[PDB]
Amino acid sequence: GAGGALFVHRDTPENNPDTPFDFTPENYKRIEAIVKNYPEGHKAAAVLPVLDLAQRQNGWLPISAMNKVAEILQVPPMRVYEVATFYTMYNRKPVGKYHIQVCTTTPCMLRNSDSILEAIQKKLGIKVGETTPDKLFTLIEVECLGACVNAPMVQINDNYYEDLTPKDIEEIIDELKAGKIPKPGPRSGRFSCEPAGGLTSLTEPPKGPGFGVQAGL
Amino acid sequence: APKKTSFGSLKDEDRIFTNLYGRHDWRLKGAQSRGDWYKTKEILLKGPDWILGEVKTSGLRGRGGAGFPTGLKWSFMNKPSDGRPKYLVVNADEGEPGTCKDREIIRHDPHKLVEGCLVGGRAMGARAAYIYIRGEFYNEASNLQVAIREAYEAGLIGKNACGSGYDFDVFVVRGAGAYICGEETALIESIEGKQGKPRLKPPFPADVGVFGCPTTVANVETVAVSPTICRRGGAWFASFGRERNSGTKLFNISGHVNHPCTVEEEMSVPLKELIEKHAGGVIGGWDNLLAVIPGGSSTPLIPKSVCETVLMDFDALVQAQTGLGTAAVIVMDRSTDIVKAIARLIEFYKHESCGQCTPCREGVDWMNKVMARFVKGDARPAEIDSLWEISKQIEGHTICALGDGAAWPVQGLIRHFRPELEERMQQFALQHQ
Amino acid sequence: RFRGEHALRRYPSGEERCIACKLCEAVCPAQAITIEAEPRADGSRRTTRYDIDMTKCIY
Amino acid sequence: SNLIEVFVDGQSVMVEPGTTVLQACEKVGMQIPRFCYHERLSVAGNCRMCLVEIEKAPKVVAACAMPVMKGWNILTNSEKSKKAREGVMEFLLANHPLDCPICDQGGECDLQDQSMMFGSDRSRFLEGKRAVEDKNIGPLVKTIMTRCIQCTRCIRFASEIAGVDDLGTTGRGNDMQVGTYIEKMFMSELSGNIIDICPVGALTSKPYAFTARPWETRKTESIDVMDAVG
Amino acid sequence: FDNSTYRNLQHHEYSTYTFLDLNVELSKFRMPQPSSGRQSPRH
Ligand SMILES: NC(=O)C1=CN([C@@H]2O[C@H](COP(=O)(O)OP(=O)(O)OC[C@H]3O[C@@H](n4cnc5c(N)ncnc54)[C@H](O)[C@@H]3O)[C@@H](O)[C@H]2O)C=CC1
Ligand SMILES: Cc1cc2nc3c(=O)[nH]c(=O)nc-3n(C[C@H](O)[C@H](O)[C@H](O)COP(=O)(O)O)c2cc1C
Ligand code: SF4
Ligand code: SF4
Ligand code: SF4
Ligand code: SF4
Ligand code: FES
Ligand code: FES
Ligand SMILES: [Mg+2]
Repeated sequence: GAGGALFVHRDTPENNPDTPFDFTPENYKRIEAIVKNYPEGHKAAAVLPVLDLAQRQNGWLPISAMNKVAEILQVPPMRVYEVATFYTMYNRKPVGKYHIQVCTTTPCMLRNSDSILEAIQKKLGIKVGETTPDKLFTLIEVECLGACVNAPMVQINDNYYEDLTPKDIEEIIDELKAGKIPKPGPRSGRFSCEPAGGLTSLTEPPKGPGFGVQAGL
Repeated sequence: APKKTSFGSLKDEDRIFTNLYGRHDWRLKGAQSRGDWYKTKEILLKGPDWILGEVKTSGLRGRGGAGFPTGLKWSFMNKPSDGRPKYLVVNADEGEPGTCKDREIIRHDPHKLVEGCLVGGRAMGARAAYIYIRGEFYNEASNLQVAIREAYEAGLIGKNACGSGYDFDVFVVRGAGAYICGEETALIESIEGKQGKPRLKPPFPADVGVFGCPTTVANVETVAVSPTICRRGGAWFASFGRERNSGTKLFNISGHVNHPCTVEEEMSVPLKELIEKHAGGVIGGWDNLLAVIPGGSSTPLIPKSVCETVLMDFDALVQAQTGLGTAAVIVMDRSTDIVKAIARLIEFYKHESCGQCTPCREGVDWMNKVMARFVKGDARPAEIDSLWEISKQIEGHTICALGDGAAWPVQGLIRHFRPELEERMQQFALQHQ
Repeated sequence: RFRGEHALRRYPSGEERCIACKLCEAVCPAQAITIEAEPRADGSRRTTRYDIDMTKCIY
Repeated sequence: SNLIEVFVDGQSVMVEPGTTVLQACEKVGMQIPRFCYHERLSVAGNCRMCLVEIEKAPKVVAACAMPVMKGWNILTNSEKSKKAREGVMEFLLANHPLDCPICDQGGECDLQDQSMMFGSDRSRFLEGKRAVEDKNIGPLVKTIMTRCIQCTRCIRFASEIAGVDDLGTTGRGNDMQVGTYIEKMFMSELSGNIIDICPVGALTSKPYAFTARPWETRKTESIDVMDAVG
Repeated sequence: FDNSTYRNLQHHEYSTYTFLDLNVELSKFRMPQPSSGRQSPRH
């Protein structure tokens, strides 16, 4: 429905142009490598990755980070603001340690993603789009994540957890807040996009380099 | 017996993506074991004209979803140089709901994609390849980068790729959560550091593309099948499927099926055979089927009566008023609220519209509100016709095809399930005086 | 429906209804209406002059 | 020489290569409806009000951005063109605020006039309207962004003519907004011109507010003496 | 030979900077970039 997030920035004690932000020397080396991937006359093309890098260092993107990215790449700050507000993966507000994203589009909705959403809500005691008091977990609804075959699915900190049941997501949350790393992927003895039982295709061993190459080649 | 008339059963020896399920090593050693990077030097030295001719005689059509003939599109870039560099852009955004094929291609055999990038760049005379991978596919992008690193150390790409004397680079660029960035021009704009807003055509990318240079945007499946087509010949690829519907295809069957999965199958396989053979059949039996969306959210849905004999290719699905799209089959059984499903798709399109042009930006939101009211039943039957007209005012009037992809699902729902909407409005009126 | 002496009306809060659009001035067949307006102290769009010549008006 | 022959409603016109459909139409005295196209700005093509039918072609083209081709017959007053205009006007007016009596643009509004000349005479929009918050860009340009139609004329003028990149769009979809994303004054020696280029009452003159209507004013054509440009 | 196990477990050991570290490593394998003749479109 409604987005709920504003696209106007108002200066705040913890979000203002004087908020401290600076890349680390290692991140500066990574930025240099990023910029070296584009033609010499087009350095603005590096806006999308470098901005992402800033978030990967900070967790979110204060207005100071956008200003720093604009200064580094010699791009006007309004262009960086445009990019930061256009793309939904950019966090213009602090989020929890683990960002939980539940796909609710029709393919996942058909396989009961509502049960996963309700189980997460009950386990964490927070509404969608709200961050726990502890701040480790943040929950939001996302569109199709490209894993509709393994549905219902969840993305936590660029990790995919698939074939979820309420118990599966409860255990994932329990071992996430216990300091452990859950195994990403499906949770039905499947571990890929193959059929759940039988392996109807690709059972014979694959063949070698020159199996069916044409003549005169 | 020439001119086969029944399709839908090809054995493993004729399958291109032999590591679809990730049961073998995705690294360089496994790829070479399965026939990847074999005799690429000879193919490169055959020249761009030979490669373009093989792609043309193969009958390969764009696997992104539009089905444009690939040979002609790639030969659009066969002009003499004018000073600007030439580029190949591989589309790996994968935003269409129901579609999961390119993720498996990227993560389980990225070397096929890299070799296809090299072959396509040679055919187009491109200096380098840019792969625009979806920002949410972090592990897949990392696997692709590892494969690219292995190819770079093996001499298969870079300075003097193989022993052909051809210089070629591959770069991976990640998006940040935008479905519209799957459109080729919006993808180019996102690469250049701008918002993912499509640009008008003409000019086409072959004339003015990324950085204002000639470029070709191709789907990852289209790029990845090309080296196999070159090695085995265009005739072998054209032997499968009907005329003008050649080759094999990846299918993602999801929704109300016993075993949702991703498979590789001949093109013109009937939908019922595919569903009951690879997906374990519809949940509750074939008689429990209500509707099928055959080619992703942008294609109109078809009722069970049409799915009994329809074939899974471009022409047959066009004659069924539904299109093939990305070959992402979404199955809805008789327990499905079809209105709620279509309204959820319209909500997805409302959240994915880039907002550039008036018809999409305003009308998609308008149809979202109308469908939300349709779900409850607040509306009156006349509004249905109004909704139809509204969709007609969006389709064919926008910059890009996202407006069409939002207009078509409501058109299908109205075409095939109008009595459901009417009876919902009747029940709402009778319940609320 | 009887048309008689003119009057300017208010909202129930006491605020004037007139917002100085000058549609009445534009449509008046006798050019009997003269309007001048400016932003009020609170930023409202209100008139500083609203004159009707009743010896020009045709009612 | 290099001139090519096109047709506007069957009337032959000779045009230079690179001429758009809109300019070819203009040559025979036909003005195509527009909202985002300005002949001194970069071509945008987003408003979609300039859609026209080419004979024997199933898809309408954007006249402001599409070069003409040899032998093309532009149909400016066909059923397809008029239906496209009505649909685009309906989409433009769906979320527009009912502000004409309090809007300074009233009486000299391109939205009003093109709705009168090319749109429908009634509405079938049965939902609620969007409302966006206002922006402060200085004491010269008054801003009421609920009236904005997202033609991006002001952004293109600021970047191209004035050399100031302070204006842009934030968000996307129905929520996309024109502004600066921060409290910042768009202060330039040519800033006030964005009042003129803005086709609606989204941008207006602050000193001029509420004082006059366009049909009242008497126009005297004269010269400026504040500098030596004349 | 066997089709038993799963061969894509390595992505279990991927950290927040893996992609950019790989980009840094590949930086030395590229060819010199073409130039438009300017430092920027505003130069
Ligand atoms: N793979 C995915 O995740 C998604 C796929 N889609 C599919 O995208 C399809 C529509 O996309 P479009 O690009 O708008 O279709 P299109 O027909 O306009 O273009 C398809 C390709 O053909 C080229 N082309 C077409 N006509 C040309 C010409 N006259 N000259 C030179 N090149 C030409 C274009 O450059 C383009 O690359 C839809 O059918 C949809 O199924 C949509 C969303 C997501
Ligand atoms: C809104 C929209 C989103 C799209 N997203 C993708 C995508 O994610 N991946 C893709 O391969 N094509 C996508 N396409 C279709 C592209 O135009 C297509 O990739 C491009 O034409 C490549 O052509 P090909 O299929 O011949 O390789 C999208 C099209 C539209 C209109
Ligand atoms: S149709 Fe929608 S997504 Fe495409 S350019 Fe127009 S507003 Fe943007
Ligand atoms: S100016 Fe005239 S028409 Fe306009 S609000 Fe005031 S009284 Fe009414
Ligand atoms: S901009 Fe034009 S249409 Fe909109 S309120 Fe003002 S006068 Fe009316
Ligand atoms: S403020 Fe005016 S000129 Fe600027 S985009 Fe909106 S309508 Fe166009
Ligand atoms: S619908 Fe959920 S991943 Fe695509
Ligand atoms: S005037 Fe051509 S699209 Fe706006
Ligand atoms: Mg104005």
